[PDB]
Amino acid sequence: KPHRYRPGTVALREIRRYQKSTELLIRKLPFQRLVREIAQDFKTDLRFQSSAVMALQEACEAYLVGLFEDTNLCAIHAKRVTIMPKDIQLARRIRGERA
Amino acid sequence: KPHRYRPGTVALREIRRYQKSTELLIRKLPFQRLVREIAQDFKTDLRFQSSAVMALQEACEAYLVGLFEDTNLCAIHAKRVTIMPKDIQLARRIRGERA
Amino acid sequence: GAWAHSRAALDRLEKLLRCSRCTNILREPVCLGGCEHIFCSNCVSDCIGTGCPVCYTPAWIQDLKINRQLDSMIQLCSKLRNLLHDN
Amino acid sequence: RSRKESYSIYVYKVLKQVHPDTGISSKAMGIMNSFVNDIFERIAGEASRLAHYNKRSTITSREIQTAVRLLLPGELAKHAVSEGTKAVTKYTS
Amino acid sequence: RKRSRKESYSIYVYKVLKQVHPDTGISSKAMGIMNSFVNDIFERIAGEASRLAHYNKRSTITSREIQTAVRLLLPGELAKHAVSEGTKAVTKYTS
Amino acid sequence: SALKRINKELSDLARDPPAQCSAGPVGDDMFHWQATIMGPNDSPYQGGVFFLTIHFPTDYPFKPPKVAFTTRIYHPNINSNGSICLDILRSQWSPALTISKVLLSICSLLCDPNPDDPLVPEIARIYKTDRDKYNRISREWTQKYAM
Amino acid sequence: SAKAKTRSSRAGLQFPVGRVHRLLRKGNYSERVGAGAPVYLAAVLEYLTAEILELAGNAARDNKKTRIIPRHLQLAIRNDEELNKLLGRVTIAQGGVLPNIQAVLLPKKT
Amino acid sequence: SAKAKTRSSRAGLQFPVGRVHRLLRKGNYSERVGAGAPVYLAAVLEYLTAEILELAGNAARDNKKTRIIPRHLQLAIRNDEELNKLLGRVTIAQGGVLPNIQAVLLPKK
Amino acid sequence: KVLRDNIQGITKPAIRRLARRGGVKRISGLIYEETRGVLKVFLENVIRDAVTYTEHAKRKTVTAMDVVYALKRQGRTLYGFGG
Amino acid sequence: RDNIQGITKPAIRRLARRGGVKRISGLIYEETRGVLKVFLENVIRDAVTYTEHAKRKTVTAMDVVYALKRQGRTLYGFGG
Amino acid sequence: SALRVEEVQNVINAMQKILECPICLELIKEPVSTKCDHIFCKFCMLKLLNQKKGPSQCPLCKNDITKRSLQESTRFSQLVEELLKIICAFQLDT
DNA sequence: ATCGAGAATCCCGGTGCCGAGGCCGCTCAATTGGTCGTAGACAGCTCTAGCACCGCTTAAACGCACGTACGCGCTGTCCCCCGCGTTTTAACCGCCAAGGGGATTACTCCCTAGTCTCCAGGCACGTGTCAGATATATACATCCGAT
DNA sequence: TCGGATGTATATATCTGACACGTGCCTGGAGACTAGGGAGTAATCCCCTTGGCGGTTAAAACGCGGGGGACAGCGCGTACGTGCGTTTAAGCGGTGCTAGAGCTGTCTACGACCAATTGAGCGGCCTCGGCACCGGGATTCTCGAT
Ligand SMILES: [Zn+2]
Ligand SMILES: [Zn+2]
Ligand SMILES: [Zn+2]
Repeated sequence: KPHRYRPGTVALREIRRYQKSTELLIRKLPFQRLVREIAQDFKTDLRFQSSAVMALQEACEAYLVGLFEDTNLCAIHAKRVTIMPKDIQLARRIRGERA
Repeated sequence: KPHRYRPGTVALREIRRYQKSTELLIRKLPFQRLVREIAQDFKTDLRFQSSAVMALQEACEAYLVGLFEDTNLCAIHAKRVTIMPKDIQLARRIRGERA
Repeated sequence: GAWAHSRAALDRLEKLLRCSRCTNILREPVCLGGCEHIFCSNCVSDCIGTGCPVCYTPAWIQDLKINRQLDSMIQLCSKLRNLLHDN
Repeated sequence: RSRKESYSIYVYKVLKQVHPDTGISSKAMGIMNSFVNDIFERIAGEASRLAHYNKRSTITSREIQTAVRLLLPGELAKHAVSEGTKAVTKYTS
Repeated sequence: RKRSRKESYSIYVYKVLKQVHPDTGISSKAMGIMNSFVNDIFERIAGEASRLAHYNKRSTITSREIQTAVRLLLPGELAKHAVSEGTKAVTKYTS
Repeated sequence: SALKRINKELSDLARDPPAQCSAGPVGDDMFHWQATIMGPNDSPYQGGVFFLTIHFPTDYPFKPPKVAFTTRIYHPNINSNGSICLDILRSQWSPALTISKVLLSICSLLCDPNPDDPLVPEIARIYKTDRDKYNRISREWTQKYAM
Repeated sequence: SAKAKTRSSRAGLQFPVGRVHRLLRKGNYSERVGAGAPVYLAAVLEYLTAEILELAGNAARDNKKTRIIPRHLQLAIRNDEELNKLLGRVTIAQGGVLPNIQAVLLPKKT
Repeated sequence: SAKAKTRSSRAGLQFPVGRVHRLLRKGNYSERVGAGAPVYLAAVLEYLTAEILELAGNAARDNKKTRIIPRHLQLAIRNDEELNKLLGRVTIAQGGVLPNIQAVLLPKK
Repeated sequence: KVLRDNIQGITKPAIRRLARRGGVKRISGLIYEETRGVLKVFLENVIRDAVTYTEHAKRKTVTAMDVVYALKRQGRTLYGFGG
Repeated sequence: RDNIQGITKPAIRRLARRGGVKRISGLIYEETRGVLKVFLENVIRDAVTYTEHAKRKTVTAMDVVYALKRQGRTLYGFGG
Repeated sequence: SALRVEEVQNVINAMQKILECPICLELIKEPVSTKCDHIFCKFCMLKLLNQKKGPSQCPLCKNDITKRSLQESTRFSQLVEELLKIICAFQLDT
């Protein structure tokens, strides 16, 4: 039979890989399109400096990474290892982002 | 047999009572002694305006009440109704008071 | 007689339907939002930049939608006025 | 003695316009003083950073207007700008 | 036309570096971060000292105001060492 | 207050007769309703005198009423129990509507059958395949249960 | 407005305009304080005070009291949504809290 | 110490004292700026910079790289305690994050 | 005039009342020691700053405004005691 | 339109891995897109307000940095 | 003759249908407009608004109705009492 | 327990590129010297409020007994994420072209700071009176055991 | 379902002190005038942002098999809520003392302001070494086989 790693080993390998590096993890062009779409609803005919889009992506990725850490602690608190929607909602409530 | 309410009914009665009123819940004199004890370790021979002690007690009671709300949400998340030390610790970590 | 009571009753209505600038039978009435004032569409489309010329309240909406209910009360009044004159 | 400044007389005036009968307790008046002072600091402070970012040296009205758009949440923002604009237009002319 | 000049703390941070690690360079992106950090800390201390001098109805930001702002802004051990360095520099300056 | 609203509704329906449809109570009980409609020609349901039973909640017009047809009607949605999957009658009910509004709206829904959300399989399927025989079958059922 | 009266009246407000002008000058916010800023800022402050006082008055009338007390201010601010988000971090003295019990704790209804 | 030189060297630091003096004056922080404040402020800023650069230089030596990059600044700030408490909210661009796997997730015998 | 074990003056029933206002229905026996430790840390942080304002003005009395300023700079703004 | 769908399923998983998450429920992905959109709206809303005030038509890096700062997300590395 | 006042009653029958609440279907008790310039009674509105925790939907056309958004019109209140006066004179003189 | 095949990861040497560190010319901001108005330090006096104490009343804290709701562990089931191979979509990159608008310079004028004079807006202070707290006595809603 | 026992809302007299209002005054706000510099406007220029190929290929989408985790159910034994009798000290009122906050007057040493000037710091150019990359090899976890 061909080789297969057990479920969970590769997940741990990826955790070590992405915590070791610093490169951005969202694809550049799809994120840029999203920023422009949101901006058109506030003011038409806007232009963006290239560094402005980069600053938005750095902040967004840092925020989501920090949020996933808090979400993981909530899952472990309930004696689970799988994060679920109710875990994110609890984290955001205690942080004060949604009262 | 004499009358006895079941466990939990009186607890709910007290919740309604204390959420309806606004009076301070810590006894005045024991809290005042605590404030003076802590202050002596920073600078000897301090005096306090009476309004200064009250401001400290208002802030402290508001902080603990807010903390107990977050603690309750953590207990319910774990399918419990009893708050425990590990519930407080999780709330404070996510709030960012102890990293 | 001759429905003189109606004419007095009718005229009491139109004293409530006066443009705050045109002061006449207000045609295509419009309220620009943010205040109680209603005018004629002709005399406010110019003053949209400076806001309401009575309240000094700024204009809230760029277009000038015409209130249908205030439209209805005027054309019905004219038909009521014409019928009450028996023409 | 010494002389203190406060918004007591003015808060009471605004009250008697929106509720011609209800008074207001002393402790509640203290809370309103602190609230007015706090909001003044926020709006003024934000307007100062705008003037400094744009290299200007004058807190005009529009600087106050952009600060109000920043601080106050959505629906409150649309109303306070309208109220302030109305006051300036009436004051000028 | 000639481009207007933009000030920065680049050369001064570089001097401080060569004192602590006389052989380790620093890359441009790392330099931007250190530059932004100095600006942010300057703003915190200065703004706190301004608020502090206005509470007591003073009109002057003396050195004593900066000392109390540092005590209010930094954690325990950092506050203790930074106050020491500041006092040393001021007394060496005036004498 | 829904009772008072329906009293003025009856009074308004009295001072303004709707187009070939009538309404009434179920006796002396007010929270149910019996009505009749007559067949439109812009629809496969002509000639059918259609009974409508209607039950109202307590907060009319806040929550939406519910209806049932006492006819087995060859409709892509209206089942043998006469219930209709109508979004403006369950989930999209705006508190400004009245009974005559929904009555003409269902007359229109009768005028234009909707096979998008079905509850009976065969009617909607034959509807979405063949119009001539659907018309034939629809008219036949209406004659049986109305003439 | 042609009137040569007190600037408060000439703007139609109730809050002082001269006092706000001084506080903006002596406060070290900027070197030059335009002549338009105090009227605008006084108007904004007056509007916000009217909002909170109206809501607080409603709550005091509900409790059949004719005199606003700090508890009514806390009730008015937290029940509203935009006013709560503006004063999210503030703590009103003698304010109590909002009466609410978590749904899971209520007795076992059938 | 008495001298007629640049105020920096006279105070014995590595930072401008004139530039900090001008920034405290033209910043609307107060009406008058004492003559002793810029020296104190330049000293404090220099001390904080020296701390962060020492720790970051260590972290770069650890990776056998002879030149600091943003990654090393992030490591030196999070690993320390007072510095991480001072820069708690700040986000370092291109900084990565500390390697930290929760214990419960690790494999088990 | 030294003082001892004053934090034990924050009694079990007092902590119980605070939890009740927070909507808590059932309380584990170990909460009380945890709460006392948490309460003390909060006061140290606030009083440290309050005393620092008092010292700067060369006063010996901590005023209400001193405490209000300390709470404000911690992001715990307090209404009702001036300022 | 529908450009929120460009934040694909593998991209969200990668971000979760950096946060130390080992196993992920299927519904997380749709939840994450919604929370991200709310965050962007708030920052861009403030950024454009600075742009309009300066009478500019290009959103600058400084606009974003100032917007993040006033929300307590201070960002180092793009000036300021 | 034909009692042509039926047309007059036809006119007055059209009067209430513009000056009637579209929710509680009474005479406009205390008028309140919206951004969309739709008129209501501010009791059927507050009975419509308090049960929703967040923005509501206009009963006729649009979305995003809020207690702040509405404003006390008091443009039709005096119209309503006028309309009753218009009817009242009819029975006296006919 | 163990050991062997299979992937994965770490280490090392050679090659190539482009960015960091240093040099040079030059503008302009920091430095020096002198003058001058005033913010602030310091002594002195007042008298407000903080601290200490003492006796009394009674509300709250406390220690104890008891019974039961629930926290925690074990088991079993099924279903839904994970790993992986294959194919399909679109990001990325290198390149070229156009022109919008950000940045800069010169000019002009009107808006705000600074000064002096004058007077009424608002504040401390004193006083009367009714809104609300209290205390008694009811009606009424709710909980719980036993049907 | 049901009648008890218990806590809670409601209604009424009554009594006190906090609130609302009148007064003297005084200090800060308003009004008239002058001057200077900050900001608005016009013109320009060249930087960089949008837009578009076209080729490659890393990465996303899809399908499938299965195994490990989510979750419900049961049970058991300890922890905690409720009630009560007892003990402790908080709260209150009243009194005495004075430490220190607060204000006024006087006087000077410190910082602002201004004109000349000259060197530290910035813009631009350029080159070589540190780091990125790639290929091959050593080794090291992992899983299934017993
Ligand atoms: Zn108007
Ligand atoms: Zn007109
Ligand atoms: Zn109505």
